[PDB]
Amino acid sequence: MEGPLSVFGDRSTGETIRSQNVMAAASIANIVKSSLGPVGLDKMLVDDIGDVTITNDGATILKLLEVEHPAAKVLCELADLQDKEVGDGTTSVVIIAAELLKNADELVKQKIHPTSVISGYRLACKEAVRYINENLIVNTDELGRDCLINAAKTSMSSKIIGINGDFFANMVVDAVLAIKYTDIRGQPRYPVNSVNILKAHGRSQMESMLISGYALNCVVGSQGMPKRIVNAKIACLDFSLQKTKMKLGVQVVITDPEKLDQIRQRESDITKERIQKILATGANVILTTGGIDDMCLKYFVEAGAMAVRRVLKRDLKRIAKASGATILSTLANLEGEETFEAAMLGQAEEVVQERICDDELILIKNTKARTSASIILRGANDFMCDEMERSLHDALCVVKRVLESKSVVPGGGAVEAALSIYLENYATSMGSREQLAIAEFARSLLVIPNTLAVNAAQDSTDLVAKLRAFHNEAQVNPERKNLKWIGLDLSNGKPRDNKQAGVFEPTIVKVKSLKFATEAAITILRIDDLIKLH
Amino acid sequence: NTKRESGRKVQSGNINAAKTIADIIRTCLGPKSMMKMLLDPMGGIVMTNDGNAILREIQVQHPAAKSMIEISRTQDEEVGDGTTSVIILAGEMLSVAEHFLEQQMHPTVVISAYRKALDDMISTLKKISIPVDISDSDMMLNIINSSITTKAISRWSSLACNIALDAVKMVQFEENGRKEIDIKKYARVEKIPGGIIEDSCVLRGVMINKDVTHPRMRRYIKNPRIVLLDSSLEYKKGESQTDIEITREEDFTRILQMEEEYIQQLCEDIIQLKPDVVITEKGISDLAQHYLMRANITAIRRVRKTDNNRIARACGARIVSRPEELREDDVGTGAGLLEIKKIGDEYFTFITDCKDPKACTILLRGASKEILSEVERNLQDAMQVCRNVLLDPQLVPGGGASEMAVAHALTEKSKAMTGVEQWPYRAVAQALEVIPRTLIQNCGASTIRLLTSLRAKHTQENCETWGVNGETGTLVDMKELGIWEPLAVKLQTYKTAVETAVLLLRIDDIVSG
Amino acid sequence: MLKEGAKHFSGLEEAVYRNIQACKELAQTTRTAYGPNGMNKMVINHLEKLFVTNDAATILRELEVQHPAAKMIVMASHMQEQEVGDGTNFVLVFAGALLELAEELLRIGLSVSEVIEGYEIACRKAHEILPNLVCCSAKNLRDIDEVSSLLRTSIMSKQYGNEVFLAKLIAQACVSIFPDSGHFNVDNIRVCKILGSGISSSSVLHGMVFKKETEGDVTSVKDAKIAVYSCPFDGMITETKGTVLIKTAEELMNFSKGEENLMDAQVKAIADTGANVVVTGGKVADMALHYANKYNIMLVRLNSKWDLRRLCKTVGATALPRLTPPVLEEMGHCDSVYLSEVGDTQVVVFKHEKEDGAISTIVLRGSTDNLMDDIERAVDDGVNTFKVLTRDKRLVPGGGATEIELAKQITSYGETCPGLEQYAIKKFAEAFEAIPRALAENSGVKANEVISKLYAVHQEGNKNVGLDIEAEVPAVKDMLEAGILDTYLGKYWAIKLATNAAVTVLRVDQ
Repeated sequence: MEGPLSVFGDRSTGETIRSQNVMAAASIANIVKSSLGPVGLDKMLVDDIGDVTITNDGATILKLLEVEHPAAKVLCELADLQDKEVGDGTTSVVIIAAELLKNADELVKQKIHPTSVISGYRLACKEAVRYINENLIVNTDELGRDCLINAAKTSMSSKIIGINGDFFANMVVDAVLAIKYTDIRGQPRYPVNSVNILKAHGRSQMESMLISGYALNCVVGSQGMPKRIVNAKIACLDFSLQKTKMKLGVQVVITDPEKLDQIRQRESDITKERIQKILATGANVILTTGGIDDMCLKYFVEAGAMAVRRVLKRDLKRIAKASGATILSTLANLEGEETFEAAMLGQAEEVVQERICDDELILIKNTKARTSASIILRGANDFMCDEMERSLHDALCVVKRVLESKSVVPGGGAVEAALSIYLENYATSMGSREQLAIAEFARSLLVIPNTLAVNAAQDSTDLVAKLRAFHNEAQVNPERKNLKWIGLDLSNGKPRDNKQAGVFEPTIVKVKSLKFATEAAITILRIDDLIKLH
Repeated sequence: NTKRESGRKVQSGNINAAKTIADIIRTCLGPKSMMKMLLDPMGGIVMTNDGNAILREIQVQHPAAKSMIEISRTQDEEVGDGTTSVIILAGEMLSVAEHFLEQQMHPTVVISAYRKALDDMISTLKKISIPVDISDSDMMLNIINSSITTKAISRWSSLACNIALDAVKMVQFEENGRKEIDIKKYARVEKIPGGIIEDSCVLRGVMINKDVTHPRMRRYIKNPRIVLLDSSLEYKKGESQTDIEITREEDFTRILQMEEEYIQQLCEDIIQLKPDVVITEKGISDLAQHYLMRANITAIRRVRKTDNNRIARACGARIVSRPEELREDDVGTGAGLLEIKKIGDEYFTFITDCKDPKACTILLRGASKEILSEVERNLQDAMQVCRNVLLDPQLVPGGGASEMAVAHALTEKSKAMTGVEQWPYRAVAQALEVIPRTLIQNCGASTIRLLTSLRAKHTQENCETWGVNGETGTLVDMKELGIWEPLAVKLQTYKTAVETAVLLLRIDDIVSG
Repeated sequence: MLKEGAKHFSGLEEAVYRNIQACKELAQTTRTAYGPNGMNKMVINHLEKLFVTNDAATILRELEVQHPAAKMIVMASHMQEQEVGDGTNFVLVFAGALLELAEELLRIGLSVSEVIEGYEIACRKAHEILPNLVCCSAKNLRDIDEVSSLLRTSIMSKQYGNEVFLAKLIAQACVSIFPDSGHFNVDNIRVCKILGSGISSSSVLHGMVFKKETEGDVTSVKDAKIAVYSCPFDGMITETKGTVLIKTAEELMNFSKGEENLMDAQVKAIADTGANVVVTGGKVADMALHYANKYNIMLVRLNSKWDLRRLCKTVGATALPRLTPPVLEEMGHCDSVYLSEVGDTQVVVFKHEKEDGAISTIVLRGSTDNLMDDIERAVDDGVNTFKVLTRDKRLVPGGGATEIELAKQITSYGETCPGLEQYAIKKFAEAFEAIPRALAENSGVKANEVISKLYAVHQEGNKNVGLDIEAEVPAVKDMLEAGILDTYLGKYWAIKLATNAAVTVLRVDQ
């Protein structure tokens, strides 16, 4: 350690403590450099002495770390602000600011007024956001050469399961439209996590299947109870019918087990009577949740008890709200004493039970009061289905966000390339001291495509070669130009001139990342009166 | 905390940790095993042929030695054998390939070369994988004896051959239209006290040792129907509520004997309604078992709810509360045998079940208390074969010659797939041949010249079909030596070694918070 | 060592490591010394004088070592340089990385004799396929372009930036005039630096070029007999004597009168004996001068040690200072004696032309001698590159494209044989690889980007690297089909002599 240790609070009073925190901040930033992007390296990090974890998510890393420097501290604070926004873009704000807090003390020292370098940072931030709104050169996912299909296919090509993603392109286009759950502004996009996605292992690997209406994963191979009757009305049952232990009415003090025996013969009868009054009301397909014993299952299958048991609750809450059903309008008992009412039923045009991949699933075709869709996949094995699940969700999230912001930008350091340049071109127009506020800011953008290239083993020098070769001086216009380009694909770390890929992040995740990365260098400046305490 | 370690020093520190582990275990491998001797820090000698017992007792270093145990416990959980084999592969690739590729500085193309190496492995593996008959025990006896003969103990290997080859064929999935590999809960090994190997009967089914221990309880019923609550058992298990005296020692004794008396009153319905097996997943006292002798009914205690479903579907037990008031009974037979044998005062109930979802635990007998465990060790290597022959009737020959055959198949595709990929892709091919070179190093010859004669053997006449002996160091037919390599081990250990070598390559920073 | 005896400088560590480590460090400066160079090597000497150069033969003679393995190989690099021209940069860098690969076989446990015989089988098989990699020949040595096509690689092996103007200019200064049928001057090609008229104004002057200023009038005939003398003429100054400053000035006048009539008769006796030109390695006397103008005899004011010895060789004269009236024992040979203004300097030009006895001398004009004495080093190996002693030089791919052409063959040949010599044949193909890996690191990219392509192109002969962008990113540069050539003979010895040195230095442990 440099600086005096006789004084308290680790105070070194000047250029040494300004040289201290540039070391303390860069070492934090150097961690994210290894883990930057999809090609970023996984770090094994011990928690106490024996507990470890393997991460390349920078916000998860900073949750593990315990700060001992303010340069360690404020980088953890500003990155968690973007983390509660999305969780994405948290990697970029950490690496850039380490160079920024080297550059800020040199120039805020040099005041005519000290915030001019900071306002030069904010003017550089606002110069970005204007041209951020001017970006349609790279990253359109609201359309393509064909549709959102062209966006999704390159997004499903960015998430590798082989060469596939062609049939998988149509799933991502449907997912914002199959869901109708109310977002802000009533947008035609809708959240992609409400989609009922089902697996079906062992068929053509390329194959994927779309189902009009929601698709319920119901069990086959254990139950043989009546479920194949075609209806248009479903009933959703948060219910359980056991034979073993369902009713208690005698204490353990009475010396007569005969009193405990005679009430048992009444609880076994009401489970069979319960499904009769439900089917007498008008239902012909009912959907029962689990919660019964392992001894009570085997009696319902071979003898006959009409239900569809142990259905997934994650689908059943979606379908009952999709079909017009209620699961809570008659729950005052969990036994077979009440009858069934007509307001609990769901509505569809038909309910057909199609057996496919040797699996009889209950397909709710065209749910009523909101018409939806679901997707069941076709892999060749279990793990091959397990790979394409993670291949979907990132393409589900990135396309949903580009539909929100009409102007959308490239991802990674691709958009930062013109921001490294044409802000410095903008900086010279401002003239005086505030020029290097913008220029050192735009200089610090360059390391983000560079360190991701080293993680992709592309090593940063063809990356600064191509991106400067694109940017036209006579045509500083991006529009869709064949005279300058700004795009770059990150999964190879080499610029593939693309605008349909899933590696180009929208406006919204980037403009806030420019805020907190700017703010973090401002955050270290906010001291008055550096002192010690006894 | 605040901690950052610069790159090359950690990845090289991963090499120094893993390779030194890979040193003695490579020489502890196979019938040319050495012994890894741990001196105790409090004094005392421990040497085995298993470094996992050695490493987990001693101070494990941080950088790469922690991950090798983690890949070993997965390797030990599935098949058991091959934990010695996984750790020597990844560290050898970590040593040989990485250090000059560190100088050319690319992590990524090395990781992609692992993906190229794993796929080239499978293609040449299936072509030499030889089908043996799963319908013939002697075709399976030849390979199950090869896994036991890694030791010098071969007297009761044939006793391990008899029991395991038919039990794991009965151990299947819950999907029940499917074979391959058994699951550890559904195939267990426990020792049965006393006994002789001339009485070690081949058990395929599940044994229940929480059953009869006294001859008044259930005697030779082909369908031992396990009986849960609600007509022959009731819910009252409490107290007749005598007064609470805080200043007496005899108060706390009376409240417990009054608790047992209502358990006596529960089993009064067991006399009148006549089960044959009653169950209690909370466990009953031994004094509750004496009144079940008056009922002539066995008890089942200290068990769980999931143990009773998997046996009753297997042994054909009907889930009833009365046998005179039935409850839509289960299957009537799934059992091939009902046999109860006694050792001392301990009856051990066996029931042999046929193609069933049972939680199997087999019968094994030795001659003595220590040699009961020697039979138990032999059935452990037996079940790795029986799952593999259930998994893959095809399997390769080899004594490490297959490891050369994978290594030469990469080298041909190294020269065929020309480009930037080949230099990590050929370097990891060099790492494979060192291991059988070390096995014939203990055999003792010019093992480097034999390593040339390994490679000249491969592409010319036989890859590893005519292979190499790993107890003589001579190029022999591995089909005619009778020593075979398990194909699942050829699958699994190669899949685990490439994943660990990726993760140790990606790391260059460790923290402690 | 356990005892008082056994004085030795090698052993178990030192022979395995430190002998190769010493050969590593000498080859460490020659990583970029052949082919395209960005590398430069400043040296202060045993003379302690600042020079930068890229010829290792200038560097390695400045280098000293006590390692005999490191000491021996630079003699074999001279043996290639005595035989052919450039490629003496290659002999050290090829054998240096060759021996580093031999350490790795000694890491495994291979016997040294297995490593010894391993490269020997590889040395023979490569020399078999090497004349099958002959792609051209110098079909017309009288052509300027075919001569300049060979020379661009060797000048590039000193500097890439001057490869094209000099290769023309050397052919313009006519190494082309030799039929090479046993015809090659080794000292009548001797490069003559003329200071001034900067380096692109370097010129051509056939026959013997003397920088020294021509004093007096021109020779009476161009067919003159050439008298080459060590110091015939003197110049007088003295100081205080045993008794200080002698007793009179009369004998100073008396010694001065006979001194003029002495040098009067010296120019007279040369004029009588038939020689019409005198060469003075000493200074010019004034009294000798004004009789030499009337006698119409050309005079050189001063000459160095190298000026007389070329004249005693080419003309055939005898160099001795004449304190006597000189007679002709010198036998003038050149039939054409000219005066030329080269670099605006009075330059003595001697000239004769024969079939296998011609003279054609390189002259250079540059504004800095310390630049131009390194430019002539690009010329020095380039002229000796013409000495293949054949017209058709069996031209192979230049630049180093033959190395990857060879390395495909050798590791294929190394795979087919059995043995523990089997591995060193495969390591021998790796020894071709190390030089373009070291050159591409001066080009500006990594080696694995480059060396992947040159193996993947095919048996082509053309594909290589220069120092351009085509060298960097695609790693494809036409170092065969763009005026870049090498000969068979320079490639044949440099592989041979690097092999015999490295096999020799590997056996020793003392």
